[PDB]
Amino acid sequence: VDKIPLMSPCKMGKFELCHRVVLAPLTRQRSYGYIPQPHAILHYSQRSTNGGLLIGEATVISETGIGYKDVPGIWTKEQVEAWKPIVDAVHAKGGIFFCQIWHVGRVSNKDFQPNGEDPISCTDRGLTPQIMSNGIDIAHFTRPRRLTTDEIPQIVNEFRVAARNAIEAGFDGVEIHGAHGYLIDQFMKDQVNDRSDKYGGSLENRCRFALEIVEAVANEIGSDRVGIRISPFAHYNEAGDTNPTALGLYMVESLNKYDLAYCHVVEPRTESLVPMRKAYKGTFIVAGGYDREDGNRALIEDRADLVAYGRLFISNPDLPKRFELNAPLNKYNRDTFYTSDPIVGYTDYPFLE
Ligand SMILES: Cc1cc2nc3c(=O)[nH]c(=O)nc-3n(C[C@H](O)[C@H](O)[C@H](O)COP(=O)(O)O)c2cc1C
Repeated sequence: VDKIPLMSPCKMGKFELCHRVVLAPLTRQRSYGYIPQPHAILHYSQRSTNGGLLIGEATVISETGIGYKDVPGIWTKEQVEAWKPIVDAVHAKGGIFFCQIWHVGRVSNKDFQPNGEDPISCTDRGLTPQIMSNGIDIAHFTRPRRLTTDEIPQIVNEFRVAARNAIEAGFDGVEIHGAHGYLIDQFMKDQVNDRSDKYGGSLENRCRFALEIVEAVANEIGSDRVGIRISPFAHYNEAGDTNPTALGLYMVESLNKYDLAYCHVVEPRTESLVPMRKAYKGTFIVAGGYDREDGNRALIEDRADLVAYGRLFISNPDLPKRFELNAPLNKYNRDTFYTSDPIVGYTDYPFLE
């Protein structure tokens, strides 16, 4: 089989990656009681490769960052200890593991919050109800409390502490979750951020929160161990922007000075990531609808340095290998993306026969 660009080694920060197929972050809702579980050791281990980059599922930085059931956290000593074994399994196969640190912001309900308090956000406007992945149940959200100006630095601090805890659990680095309408994207998107203080009113102001987090995290553990994910063109969670391309350009240009390990950008569903890749001086990871053919073509056209896969990695533990041999791929079952079984639809997808 002819060699392909996707299998090419890549240097990223202090890391020497052996190939460019990246495991995208994937919330699977199987971390009972918000504590990483033993079955995660196997899941991540099955997808680990020597020098392959793995980005773990969104991980909550504090009690207020919960907007879903059984997603892992990393704010307690119990959670930190539960992560170590998982981090160890990935390391045992030569993998590079980044922990994605996350806060849902207004995408939550008072029932998920400490003492039944209201979710927090850049605004005080709640989300409209959405149909849950099972097509039957409906998710309802609580109108958030608008964070005050002086409270914001305390939230930036939670990302900082989470990043430190991630390092303590053995993670190679952390990915700041700045996408999909969650807390950070809420501050960035003008359809959401109607603040009238220094954290709103302009492109620069809307991005302040995101960049303040980058700085605190980078300072806490070193920029070469930090990455960030953004989705300028995504509208998920009523978080669109009137000028996506400019929003995106602004972020990658601002991110250059931090010398991060990488910038992970989600493809638009005329919108393009070409200008962003051109503006960003570091490692560029793209994601969103890629297959073997598109992945190689993105590298050939020099649109990215790394290509992250979500859905195909869910159903193909050995995706990098399958791509390399140009082998057939298991289909993925969305019906078990978010179910809670320790094995079904989680660790029971087959390796190349
Ligand atoms: C089941 C599932 C869980 C996801 N969980 C996360 C997450 O925790 N954090 C995140 O930033 N993106 C998350 N995503 C978005 C994916 O990382 C990825 O960007 C998206 O699936 C586009 O990729 P694809 O076409 O290769 O699947 C998730 C997607 C799916 C389908």
